Parts: sequence; C-alpha cells; structure tokens
Amino acid sequence: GDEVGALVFDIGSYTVRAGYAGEDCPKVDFPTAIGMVYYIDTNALRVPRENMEAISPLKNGMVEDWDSFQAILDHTYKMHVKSEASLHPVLMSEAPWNTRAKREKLTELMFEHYNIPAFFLCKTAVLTAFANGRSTGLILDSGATHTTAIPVHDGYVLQQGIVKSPLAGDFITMQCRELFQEMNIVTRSWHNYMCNCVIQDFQASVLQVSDSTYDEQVAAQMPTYNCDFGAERLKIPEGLFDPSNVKGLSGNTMLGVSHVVTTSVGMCDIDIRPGLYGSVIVAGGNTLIQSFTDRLNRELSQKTPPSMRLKLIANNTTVERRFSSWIGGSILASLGTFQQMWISKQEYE
Amino acid sequence: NSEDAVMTAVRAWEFW
Amino acid sequence: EGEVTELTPCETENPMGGYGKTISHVIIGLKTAKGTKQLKLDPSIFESLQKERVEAGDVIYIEAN
Amino acid sequence: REERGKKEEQSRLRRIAASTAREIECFWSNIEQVVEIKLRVTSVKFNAPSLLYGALRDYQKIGLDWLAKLYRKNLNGILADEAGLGKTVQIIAFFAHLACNEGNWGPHLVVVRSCNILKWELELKRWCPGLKILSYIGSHRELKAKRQEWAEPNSFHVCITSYTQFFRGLTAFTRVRWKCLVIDEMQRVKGMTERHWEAVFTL
Amino acid sequence: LLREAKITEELNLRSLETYEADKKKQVHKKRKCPGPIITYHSVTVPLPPARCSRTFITFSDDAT
Ligand SMILES: Nc1ncnc2c1ncn2[C@@H]1O[C@H](COP(=O)(O)OP(=O)(O)O)[C@@H](O)[C@H]1O
Repeated sequence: GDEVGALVFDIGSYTVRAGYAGEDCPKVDFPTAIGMVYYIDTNALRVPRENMEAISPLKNGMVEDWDSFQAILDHTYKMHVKSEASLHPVLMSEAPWNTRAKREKLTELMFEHYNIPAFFLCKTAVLTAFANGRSTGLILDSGATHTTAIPVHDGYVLQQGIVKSPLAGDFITMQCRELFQEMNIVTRSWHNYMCNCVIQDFQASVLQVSDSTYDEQVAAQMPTYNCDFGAERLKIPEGLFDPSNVKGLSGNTMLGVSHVVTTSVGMCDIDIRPGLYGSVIVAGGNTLIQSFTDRLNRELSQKTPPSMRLKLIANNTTVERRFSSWIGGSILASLGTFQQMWISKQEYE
Repeated sequence: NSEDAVMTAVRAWEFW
Repeated sequence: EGEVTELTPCETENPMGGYGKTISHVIIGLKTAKGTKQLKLDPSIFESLQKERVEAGDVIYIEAN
Repeated sequence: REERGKKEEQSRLRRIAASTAREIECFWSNIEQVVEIKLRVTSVKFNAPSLLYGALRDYQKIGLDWLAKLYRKNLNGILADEAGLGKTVQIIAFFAHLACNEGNWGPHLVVVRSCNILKWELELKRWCPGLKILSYIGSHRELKAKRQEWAEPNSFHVCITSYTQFFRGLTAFTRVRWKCLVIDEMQRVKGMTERHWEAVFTL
Repeated sequence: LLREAKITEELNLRSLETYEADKKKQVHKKRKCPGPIITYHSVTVPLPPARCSRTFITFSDDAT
C-alpha cells in the first residue's frame, strides 16, 4: 500500500481526466477539444475571442496532432496539476488498441521533453475491469468517438475478439439536429462545437431509451425558447440496440450494442466465454442514457445461450461509470507491483 | 463437469 | 554418460491448471566417443543438474533408476 | 527459432499483464474483505405454500388452517398455546398467506419485548424469508433517520416495535395506518391501571 | 416486482447474518510470495483404468 504521488492522465475524446493517485474521483475534468486560432480550457470554450478552430488531438481514437497533445499536457501540468512535471510518475491511458509507433512516439516525447522518471501505460478495458473489482469480464465501452466490446481475461485485452461500430460522437449531434428542426430551429467549427454542446445538453436532459421496440410515448418539455417534444426523444436511441427497429435512418445493416456484444463473445476462444458472459461490464458516456442498461439487460437475456449466466454491474446509477478508467488508473498506483512491474528511467536508455 | 473438460484437455495435450 | 548439451524445450503451462511457463521434459544431449544420443529425462531432475556444476562440455554419470 | 521467439515474447507480455492483473485483483479483494468485515461485524383448509421455505410441522399446518377463519371472517381471538410450538412461525405463515392469496401487503406492526427483538427478526429471516422488516433502536437519534422513508414510500411492510418505545412516540405511530397489530406475552398488559391500555387503544 | 424485491432483500439479510474463506487465505499466502516461485507439480494422467504419472514444473518468472 505504498504511494509515490503519481499523476494518472486519461486523454478522452470529450473530457480529459487527470489527478493525483489515491483518489476516488477525477480532480481534473474539462473539455478536450482544443480551440486554435490556442486556448485549451473551459475558458477557451467560453471566451469569444478572434476566429477560432475547434479540433481535438484524438481522431478515431488515435492521437494525430502531437502539437495539441503537447499543448494540453503542458496546460495540465501548469494549471491543473500545479506542480513541476519532473518528480512525479505518469500512468497514461492509451486507446483500446494502441499501435507500436504511437506508443514509441509518446514515450520518446515524454522522456525527452518532460523527463518523467517513470512512465507506464496500459489498456482502458483492463483499467475499467480493475476499477469494477474483477479480472475476467467483458467491457462494453461507448465513448464520444467509438464503442467497443473489449473481452478481457486476467486483465489483458483479447485483441482477437475486438469489435467496433459507427456509434460515436455522431450519435445524435446531427440526428437530434434534424429532430429539432422538424418543428423549428467563432468560425463554422466553433458554431458546430456549440451545436454539439447544446445537443449533448438536450441528450442529458430528455433523451431516454425505451424498454422494448419503439412505441408511442407522452410528450415532455425543456428549454434551450421552449418547446414540448413528443415521442421523438424516444426514437433516435432505438438505433443503439436493434437495427430492424430503426428501419428509416439506420441504413441496411448495423451492429447494435447487443449484436456487438454477441459478436465479441462469439469471436473469443472456448473455455472463457462463460466467464465473459457471467461478468459483463459497461462503460463510456452514452451509457448514462436513461433506461439504457435496463434495455441492454432485458435484451441480452433473449440473445443468450442456455444455462449461461448474465450478471452485469449495477453501477449505472452512479455517474462514475464514465470515469471507471480513471478510477482504475488511480487505484493502480497504490500497489506493490507499482515498484516491481514498471518502467523506470533507465530501461529505454 | 469442469473437471471433465480439464481431463479432456489433459488428454488432448497428451495426444499432442 | 557423455558430454552434456542441456536444453529445455519450452512447453505450455500445466494443462490441468492455468497458463504460464512450465517444463514437461528436460533433454540432455549426452555425447559419447561412439556417437551422440539425446535423452528426454524427467523434468524433476533439473534440481540435481543445477545442484552440481553441470555445464555444457563436461562428463556426467547418470543413473537409470 | 524465429517463430518460437515471437510466440515466447507474446507469452511473456501476456504473463506480465496477467501478473499485474492478479496483483490489482488481490489488492481489490483485500479492500473488499476489509470493507465487508467492517460492515458485517365448516372449516375450509386450502393454504398456498408459495415463499414458505421453512419446513412446517403437521400440527403447525393444522393450527394455520383453524386460524384461517379469523382473516376470512373478520374475527379476532387469543392464541394461548404452550411454549415450544412456534407461534412466531405461525404468524409468519399467516403473513405469507395474506400475500399468497390476495395481492394486499399493507404496513404491519409487531410488538416484541426488548429482549426478544433480535430473536423475532432472526426467526422472520429464517422462516419464510422474503419480507421487508425494520428494527427500532436509538429512540433519540437513530430512529429519526429511519422515519424519513415511511410517509410517501412503502419502504417496509412489517415492523418489529417494542413496548417501551411506543409510549414515547405515540404521536408518530398513530399517524400511519396499520392492518395487523401483534402483541406477544400479554402478561405485561393485564393491569388496567397502566397507561399502556389507552396508548395502544387509539391505534 | 416488490415481491421479488423483498425476497432478494431478505435473502441478502439472511446471507449476511449466516456469514457470522480458505481460498482467501491461499490468495494471501500467494501475496506474501516474493514472486519467483517455482512449483513442482505431478498429476496422474491416462495412457482400475490404465493410467500413468506426469510431472510438471511451473516457473513464475523468466529469472528463475
Ligand atoms: N474516445 C473515447 N473513448 C471512451 N470514452 C469516451 C471517449 N470520448 C469521450 N468519452 C466519454 O463519453 C462521453 C460522451 O459524452 P455524452 O455521452 O455526450 O454525455 P451525456 O450523454 O452524458 O450527455 C464523454 O463524457 C467522455 O468522457
């Protein structure tokens, strides 16, 4: 139970999490989108300065603009961490499947510019599994840029059974747009960013998932101007699980959350599928939708082989599910293996 | 039942 | 007896348990004046091999039973 | 040699990851164990056995049958049987049948002596477990926290109260409606000069 | 509904009251292990029924 004071970072697509190890809640949380003319903070989101382009370091779940990554890391170490970045280990949280070149570039940039004495990174599925308190399981993450069913066995991502669907930040940023326009309505990038923000607010406010196939529903009102929305709010979320249910705006084929889970479990080798089915874990931001986990559970039960247990984690009530990765990373640097299994300062040199 | 699968895997390893 | 050429063919962990690293057999390349003959002895003897200074290039006196 | 070296590198990475996973899982298990240790320490007879896990005896079932007339005919009588026959089990079976037959649960009350509160809730949990029961301790502070989920919600269907606690909170119990008011060992309720009579009358 | 709710609630209460494990102690022993533990393991395997004995030696880390 030794603690050295490591700063665990997690570069998310919607909000970056950061804070000292040994905490049960991310102390740092703010939008990750960088506004370059070069301001990265909630202030940047608020300040209406000269023409600004809204972009993010992550693209399809992979860091593309290293300049923005360096900028956000420096801004964090300067204002949020309020401590010099030369006497504190770092536990980076990469993507579900990171590449050799990306990890090499990250390690090189770190050890060169920041001179971190100890830098280590691990998968996100394993971190979430550790946060939930289980080694074997099936992580069902739905982030702002991708949703993936990551089967983990003994805290290691089974790269052979990974899957992915187009469910990303484009979930309702443009569907809810037309849904609202049905009744009625600094650069273009900033306008799109503000539109996405207000659409996410509308989502967290009224968007709800049904328990079964789409059906009539009473209306609900909410400000933005005020309007009363009928069952329209219950239509778009249907596309997350069943493609046949959404027949008009879901193309010809689509791997829903349930179908994604089934495919991920089927692609895995024998002797481990029972453990995966028994312990199913959900993650991401889209899981916060109302009645999401309920529909997921009551639907996966139908698409479940006989005598196969299905016991998920009932943590959706708490908002910390989205930060499960950060919780796992923080609790990771409080063990004895932190000194045994770790990358020191003279391993790469 | 688990022990049955375990011994079957052991027999498969022996054949290998 | 004969000049030893120790080598342990890596084998999958105990199939009855989990995974990892185990050794199911230990091959010793006893080389005699007439020729060479590798013996796939029991792995439990590995302790005896490490006990004495049994390095590649020396003569060892093995016992059947 | 090349392919075996590649496979061995992959297996070594797998094993390092598995060791880290085992370590973190063991630490989490220790934490959970510590948390759990700190937290823990002309007589129709047709009865339904649904939710009756505790096995009942023949005479117990017969007694249950004889007393079915009370709830069905809206009658009340005294149950004076020699100790050792488990009247608590009979009352538990009655509460279970009230739900097995009709869909009404209602909020119930059971008056038990101070030295018999734990025994009664233990028996309830043992015989016919499925029920919602609450205890009454700490009349000053603890009860105040428990009385914050009774008005609007039906947090519990059965309550195990004590005699001495009623007289200090009559203004509270008389507000909520109740269906069954069980009182055991009426020997303490045989003196008219006591104030318990008028206190329990207005229920 | 509320019926299954109360059932599960009292079942959990009964489990808690009855809990008044050896596997956990074995896991603790494992914790205390420095890590480079070599395990001598031999089990009977098939070729009473005809069978034979097989020997296995598991090495924790590559150092050993
Ligand atoms: N690349 C990613 N991988 C995993 N999770 C992500 C990723 N990007 C964003 N997330 C999480 O998903 C959430 C998406 O936000 P959103 O679902 O719109 O909020 P809400 O639905 O609660 O209104 C973000 O809060 C973010 O933390």
